[PDB]
Parts: sequence; structure tokens; C-alpha cells
Amino acid sequence: TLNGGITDMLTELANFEKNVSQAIHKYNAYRKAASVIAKYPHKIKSGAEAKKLPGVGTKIAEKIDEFLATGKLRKLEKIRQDDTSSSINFLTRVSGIGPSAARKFVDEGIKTLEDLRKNEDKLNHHQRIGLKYFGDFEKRIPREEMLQMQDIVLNEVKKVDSEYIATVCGSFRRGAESSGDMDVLLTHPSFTTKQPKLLHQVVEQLQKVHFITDTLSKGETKFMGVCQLPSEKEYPHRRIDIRLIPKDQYYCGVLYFTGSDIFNKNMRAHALEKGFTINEYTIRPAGEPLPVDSEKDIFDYIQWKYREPKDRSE
DNA sequence: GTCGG
DNA sequence: GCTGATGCGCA
DNA sequence: CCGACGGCGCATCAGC
Ligand SMILES: [Cl-]
Ligand SMILES: [Mn+2]
Ligand SMILES: [Mn+2]
Ligand SMILES: [Mn+2]
Ligand code: NA
Ligand code: NA
Repeated sequence: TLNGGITDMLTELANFEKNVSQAIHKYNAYRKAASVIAKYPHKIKSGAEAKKLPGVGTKIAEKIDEFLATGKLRKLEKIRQDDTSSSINFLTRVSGIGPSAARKFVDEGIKTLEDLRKNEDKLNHHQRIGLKYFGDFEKRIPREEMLQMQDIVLNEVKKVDSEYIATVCGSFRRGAESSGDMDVLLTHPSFTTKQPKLLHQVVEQLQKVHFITDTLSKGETKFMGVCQLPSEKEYPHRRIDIRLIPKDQYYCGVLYFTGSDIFNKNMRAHALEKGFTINEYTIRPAGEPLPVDSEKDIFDYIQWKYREPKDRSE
């Protein structure tokens, strides 16, 4: 991490803009800077050097000069010094507590995990769960364990129906050594009329075998919940998302959820060059959805040699 | 906050 | 009771 | 100087 000091400062600034200031555009601006600096192959010696980078402007360059010179930033020092900011920032670490709920709680005098634990009544189902598994949800997931989770998900899916396709995407599919969570895409030849229970079947099964232990949200296309490898020292509970998408939106969905949100941004960047527009559902000339029967295909559009998953962090 | 308009 | 309004998390 | 900057599935609940 050639410039981790700087990207950490920028990311703590972004979090503050999102969580306290509720300025989502600044939050994004700061994350854009952090990413262009994290991808930069030199050790930055000055703000003027960073300023060459797109996403890095006047203000950020100046903060960079201060950090490189002092090793700190007075603004972040001040922020972290304030009770309200620091408390609002912290509470958003609970899944289900956003900037609005965090700010409501703090104003009520509820500012800590203890306070939360001492006010179950003012928490909704999702927030109770994020609290219950606060530490767990902050832990990384070793690849060895992801491979084991993947096993259970593919197998139980098969047991419901021999046609379902399940693919684990996100950091996992990129070959990453650890994951923040598990992201599962699901398709089935019958869904491209409609039918209920298509996702519900898979969810119910995984519950039956005690893999999925908690539900955060659930509808006919998206499941958000908690899961755990069977057991010795219990394994930590983990976040899992499952998405049911139309079989004809498969590769666009897989490509998009594979991860490297960065990679996404710039494959989007080069999309509108040969005049294309790609989202998670389709690639369009906008026009009607161009035929997609591979990840290479989507590339074929904007020229562009096929990147394999484990290469697309960039 | 940054960048194109 | 209802539902329009809003919050939340997520590549 | 100034406006654009991603959208959506699902859950909750203030104000009828
Ligand atoms: Cl903003
Ligand atoms: Mn207290
Ligand atoms: Mn993930
Ligand atoms: Mn995810
Ligand atoms: Na710049
Ligand atoms: Na949160």
C-alpha cells in the first residue's frame, strides 16, 4: 500500500461526509480520490503530484500537503474530537443504522453499543441483528471458508432443482484471499410469465439445513441475510446476499456483481466510447439490449480483450 | 469536492 | 387500519 | 460561477 496513509485519510473523510454531513456527493468525491490514489504506482510526495490525478482537486491536494508534512489532518482530528460526529459515525457501523437513525439515536443520548443493547425496543428487526453480530459482521471471511460456504449453497440449490444456476460473485470470484461477505446470483430456465417462490425455495432450503440463520430483508428477487458454516470454536456469522435475475440478464449481472467496482466504472467508461451504455441488467447500443451469451461478448462490444475475473481489479 | 460546461 | 414518505444497503 | 454527480428492492412507520 504505497499511499495507504493518504487513502485512509480520504476514506475517513468520506465516511464523515456520508454519516454526519449527509453529503453523499462529497462522500463519493472523496471515495473517487481515494481510488485514483490507491491505483497510482508511485509514492506521492506532494499534493501537486496527486493533483495531476482526476478526482483529486484543490482542496484534497492541500489536505495531502498537510498530511505528508504533519502525518495528521487537523480537520479529522477536530471531527474525531467532537462527541456528536464521533458517536454518529460509530453507530452507522451497525448494519441497519444509517445516518438518519444514527443521528436520531445520538440526539436521544444513545451513542454506544451498550446504549443500543440497553434499548432493544427502539431498534427494528434489522438493527437488532446488526447489533447482535456487530463484531462478526466487521470480520473478513477467509477464502478457505468462502469455498466451503459456496459448497453448501451450490449443493442445497441443486437439491431444490437440478436446473437452478448459482454463482458466487463479488471479491470471491476474483480470486480474492478473503471477502467482506458472500454474494450469490441465482437464475433458472423458467424465469426470463412470472412465478413466486423461485427464490423462496432456495432460501427455505438453506434455512432448513441451518446455513441461513437470520433474515434482514426478503422479496421475490432479493434476499439479504445472515449465514454460518456448521461446526469447536463456532464460526462467525456472515452476511449473504442472494439475487434472482432473469436468465437472459445473466452475464451482465455476473459481470457487474463479480466485483472490482473500479473495473465496473471503467468498463462503463469505455462503454460510452464506441457508444454503449452498460448496467447490471443489459448492454445497449438507447437501443434494445444487444445479445449477450458470454462475458467476452460484453467486451466484444467495445472491442477490448476479455478480462478473466481474477484479473479485473482494475 | 471535482470537473466539464 | 392504510400507504405515501423515507431510510437502508448494496457492485 | 454552477449544476451533475446510480438506481432500486424491500422494510418501517407518521400522519392520516
Ligand atoms: Cl453533497
Ligand atoms: Mn451510556
Ligand atoms: Mn462481496
Ligand atoms: Mn456484497
Ligand atoms: Na486532479
Ligand atoms: Na449502518
